[PDB]
Amino acid sequence: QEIEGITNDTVPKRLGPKRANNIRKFFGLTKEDDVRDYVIRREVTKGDKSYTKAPKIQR
RNA sequence: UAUCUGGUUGAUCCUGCCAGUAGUCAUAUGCUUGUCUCAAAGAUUAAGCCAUGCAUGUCUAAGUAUAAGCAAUUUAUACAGU
Ligand SMILES: [Mg+2]
Ligand SMILES: [Mg+2]
Ligand SMILES: [Mg+2]
Ligand SMILES: [Mg+2]
Ligand SMILES: [Mg+2]
Ligand SMILES: [Mg+2]
Repeated sequence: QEIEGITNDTVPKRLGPKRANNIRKFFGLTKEDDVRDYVIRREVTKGDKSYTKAPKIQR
């Protein structure tokens, strides 16, 4: 028996990987593939203006 | 910038203290008090107690920002502005 929303509904991860190695771990890409391509960008709205926030991929 | 006088007796000269005397960046306290300038101030009694508040935090082009923070527009879909 699934309890209301604890097992039924899911809350996603707040953050994505910050380190390049960590990023690689998240997908499984190997050295050649590079970063940039698979970064979790957040898109925030003030009210009318919609803008973007992206992680600084250290290392 | 080294100063003495009153008090022992009927008077005397002393020895002596006592009293005055002058000061204190030494306290208190009493009246009093308009003015500038400079300003000590719970040491002394109990290093006794303590309500409340404050008395140490710090960021630069240059350690760490996906603030679901602000910004917002004529460097971005890697970051690059506070
Ligand atoms: Mg770096
Ligand atoms: Mg005699
Ligand atoms: Mg006489
Ligand atoms: Mg005297
Ligand atoms: Mg005047
Ligand atoms: Mg005391």
